[PDB]
Amino acid sequence: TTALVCDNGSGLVKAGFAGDDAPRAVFPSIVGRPRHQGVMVGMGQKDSYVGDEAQSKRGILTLKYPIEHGIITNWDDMEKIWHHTFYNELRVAPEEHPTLLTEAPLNPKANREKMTQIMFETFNVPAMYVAIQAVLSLYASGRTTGIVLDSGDGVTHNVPIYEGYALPHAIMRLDLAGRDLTDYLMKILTERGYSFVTTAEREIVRDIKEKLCYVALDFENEMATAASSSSLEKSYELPDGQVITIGNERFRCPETLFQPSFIGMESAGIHETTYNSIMKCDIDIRKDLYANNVMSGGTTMYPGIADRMQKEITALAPSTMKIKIIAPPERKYSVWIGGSILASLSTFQQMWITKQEYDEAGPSIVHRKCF
Amino acid sequence: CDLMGVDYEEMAHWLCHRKLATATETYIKPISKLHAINARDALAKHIYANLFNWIVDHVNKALHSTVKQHSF
Ligand SMILES: C/C1=C\[C@H](C)C[C@H](C)OC(=O)C[C@H](c2ccc(O)cc2)NC(=O)[C@@H](Cc2c(Br)[nH]c3ccccc23)N(C)C(=O)[C@H](C)NC(=O)[C@@H](C)C1
Ligand SMILES: Nc1ncnc2c1ncn2[C@@H]1O[C@H](COP(=O)(O)OP(=O)(O)O)[C@@H](O)[C@H]1O
Ligand SMILES: [Mg+2]
Repeated sequence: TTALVCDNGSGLVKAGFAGDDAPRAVFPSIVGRPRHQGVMVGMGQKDSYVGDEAQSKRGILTLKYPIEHGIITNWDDMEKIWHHTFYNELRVAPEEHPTLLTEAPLNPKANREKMTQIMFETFNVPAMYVAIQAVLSLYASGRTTGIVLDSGDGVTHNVPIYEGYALPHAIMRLDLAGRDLTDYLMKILTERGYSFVTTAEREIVRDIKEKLCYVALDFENEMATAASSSSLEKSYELPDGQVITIGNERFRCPETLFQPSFIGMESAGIHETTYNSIMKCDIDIRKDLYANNVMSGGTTMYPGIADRMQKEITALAPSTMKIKIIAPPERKYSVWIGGSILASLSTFQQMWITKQEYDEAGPSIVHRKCF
Repeated sequence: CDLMGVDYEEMAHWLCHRKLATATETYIKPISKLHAINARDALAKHIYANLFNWIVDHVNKALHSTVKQHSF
């Protein structure tokens, strides 16, 4: 029986069968409730919506994300999203299939305990495992050595790996995010006179960030260029058909990843945390980490983030030592593709947590087996 | 491409890339020279295996006869 492979996050849910080439169900991970008084009678009013439904209705709804910063922060909505994933959107009963679940490293243990408890008790999944996102990115990109940098909505984290061994002391985690880039985009957009207050407006800001932002190769030169000229300035069409024009700001937004001081944090940007993570590795491997940098997750999709990273690391790293950045176009899905590869492997079939082992040991078993 | 009829640009493009697609989006992805060679050899093996199955289907077309087979 093909195991399910499910990758949760803040932002999109990605789920599908192991051994597939690409995920079968992808939908933004939102639970929505109506906030207006239903006037019509016999409408079929519904307690709450999940996924694409909550996106379509969203003008009527309060949208709540049940995962902030890779932590599940209300378990009822998350359990609704799993219910929708197995029954509505894959249409396959969980009692048939092992399941593989995905988490950001250095999360609280209770998140794994509750997630396994809900899988065994509430869905009766015959076996389950929890993988690290960064590890799975290496399976997807076809390597056994490298420093992974993976940034989605919520968590950003670097995990160095060398010939299949992690280096826990060198793991870095940061809470820069697609989401904090979105809140920064709203707060800067206010400058030009446009105010996006409600959550359904935030979804518009998110779509502006996807379509129009790009990482400036050199920041101050493009700031001067945008001050001098309209040529950089580009415009977008809100759902109601009004147009808005956004300028230098569209490059200003994704640089905060490089300079968190804009949003107000002090911890250095993803380039300098990548370098500092390599430096926390022992001196013999470092050449191979510089030879492989693997990007993952949607927040690394910005045009020019690969070249800006390669340049700024090369500026940090000793001049002889070859720096390479590996940004595959698929990388938004590569954590799922890696989970598919892993779940397909025959050796892994040994390594599932089984329901009997859960009944014997209780939900704490996950810490013992998984990592 | 001349022998097969397929247009040169399409073979030259597809031999050096593969296509992923989710239902909503599709990515054209480059592949290593080793993977290109493995794919070319897999295409040759697949053509030959189907040509063999076809020639056997025609031999069967000559060998069959219409009366219903009671036992063999
Ligand atoms: C359709 C949208 C925007 C607009 C109608 C699109 C047009 C195109 O924007 C403009 O350029 C016009 C104008 C404007 C006025 C003077 C000016 O020197 C520059 C711009 N600014 C406005 O009408 C502001 C004024 C404002 C309120 Br109150 N508090 C705010 C807090 C911060 C900033 C500004 C404001 N305003 C009412 C809005 O944004 C409303 C709330 N916005 C929306 O519903 C969303 C869905 C986007
Ligand atoms: N092409 C793109 N450019 C910039 N940001 C993007 C792009 N595509 C998606 N994003 C943003 O990245 C985040 C989703 O990241 P992703 O890793 O897919 O989420 P998850 O952590 O759930 O897998 C969202 O903030 C989304 O708006
Ligand atoms: Mg992710």
